[PDB]
Amino acid sequence: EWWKEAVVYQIYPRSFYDANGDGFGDLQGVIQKLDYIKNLGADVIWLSPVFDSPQDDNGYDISDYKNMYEKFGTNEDMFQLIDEVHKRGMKIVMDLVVNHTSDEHAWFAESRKSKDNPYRDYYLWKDPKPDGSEPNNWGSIFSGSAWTYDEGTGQYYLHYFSKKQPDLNWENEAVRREVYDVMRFWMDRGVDGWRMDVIGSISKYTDFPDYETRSYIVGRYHSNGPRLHEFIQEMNREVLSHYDCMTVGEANGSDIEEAKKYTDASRQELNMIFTFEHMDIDKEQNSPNGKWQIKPFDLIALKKTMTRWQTGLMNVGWNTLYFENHDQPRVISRWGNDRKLRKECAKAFATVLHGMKGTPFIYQGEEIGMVNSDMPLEMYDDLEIKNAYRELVVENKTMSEKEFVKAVMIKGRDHARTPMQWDAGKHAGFTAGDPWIPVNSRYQDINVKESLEDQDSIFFYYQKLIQLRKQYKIMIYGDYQLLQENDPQVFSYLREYRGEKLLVVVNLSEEKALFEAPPELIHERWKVLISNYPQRADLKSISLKPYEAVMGISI
Ligand SMILES: O=C[C@H](O)[C@@H](O)[C@H](O)[C@H](O)CO
Repeated sequence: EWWKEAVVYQIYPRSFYDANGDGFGDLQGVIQKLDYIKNLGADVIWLSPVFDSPQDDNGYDISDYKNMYEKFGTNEDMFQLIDEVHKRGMKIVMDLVVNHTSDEHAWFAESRKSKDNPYRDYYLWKDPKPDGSEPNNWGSIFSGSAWTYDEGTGQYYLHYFSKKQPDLNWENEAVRREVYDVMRFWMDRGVDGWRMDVIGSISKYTDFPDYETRSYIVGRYHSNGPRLHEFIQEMNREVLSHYDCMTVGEANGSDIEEAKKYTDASRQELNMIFTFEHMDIDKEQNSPNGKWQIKPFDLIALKKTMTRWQTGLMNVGWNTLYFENHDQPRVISRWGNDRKLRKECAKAFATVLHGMKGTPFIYQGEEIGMVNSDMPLEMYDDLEIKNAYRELVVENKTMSEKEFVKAVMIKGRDHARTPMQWDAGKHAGFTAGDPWIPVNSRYQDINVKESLEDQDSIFFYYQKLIQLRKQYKIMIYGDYQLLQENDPQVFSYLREYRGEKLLVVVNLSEEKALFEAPPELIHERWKVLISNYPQRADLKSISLKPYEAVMGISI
């Protein structure tokens, strides 16, 4: 159960470090930066997908599960990355993307040829409706229909995501055996675990029922299918149980109840899952514009959501802790202050997250306070944006252009994909060539070199938070309790374990705030473990400065 005590660093390798000088982040670049990650303190790295792919969705549309995409390097580089990680006492978690493949996968190239092709059923084909339209009104997460017509066989194929990401048919035993062969291949060669991409979708309602009704709908059939957990349970039986490993599911559509199904140790499925519920706090529940129909940051909602998850898996299953990844913007730009108070705010949000129960995940650049980009709309790369622009702005007109741009500047996935900022030199030292996407214009004041020089840096604050987690077992095994829950500025909570208490008090606003400990904690004595300002250790009453974070342990 080393995975309970781990801190995971997520690398998006095409934007981490270009060792070879082609403007593209590569595996040798990752190897060169292992020392830096270890120095931060993470003991597990999860690497976004580096398998062969036409890059329609930047790695998540795989055309070969057993070879690297050329621009990352070869398999000899990957096996070397694996050995270099293990050498440093670290673990490596690869991204398992098996809800769908690339339409350029060998399997799909055969499958599309005819109905009588051996691979036809590796994927999900349906006849049109009598009037020629799609088998149902299901939409793609990336806009338009979830169904694409093949003139050659007169049938549609299913894709929850891009037209170039046909969904696999998990009902087919051949397809599952194929996936397990892929997992076995890599785990035999030292991969310590998997992050499972949209694992919540692998089971379909095989009757493909319409939604009630404007034109295409994404909803409850797109996840949590009737055989989801059956399949995962088989995966565990056939594979995960043969190795000392770690598993984290990207559980799209997951609520607390579903989380227990995934994570309850007794069910022998997965160790932990990512949820979206705390990420969904700043969108309207059901608008045709989805994630792009944005709501202001609501602290109460954040507290309510995260707390439900802390208490829900408090004594059963296990939580993941994250605010950033390659699918999310920079949390400080999204929900806080990324200018004058950038460091305080980054530290605030870190403290809130790291003081909780579960496994923390640090997204590359989170640890130095990277921010959202001011790049123009035409400079974004993500297919999700271009597709949404076309649907929401051009065709349906459910968002003005100005409104669509505001939304992308807050929530566009590309805010997480501009290259990692290493120093203040050309392309922030990411590359000696021309980067695949431009570096954020603020890199000169926000980078690793300046961070490692400044003792007041966000980097050292993260380093210290990781150190404290290894030193104080209460941070890993304590329970959780929300305090002052109605406070519109302060997020405070308590952890308790074996007679010891850990009090976390974080002001997530730009104004002064007042924390007053509940009556029953008034006569506790505290040792301050960390704070983003200079700090008596007298915590019965704290006048909190803008974005001030305090973590204290009872003595
Ligand atoms: O909007 C977020 C994305 O839909 C993401 O969660 C998918 O996992 C990705 O495209 C890989 O398939």
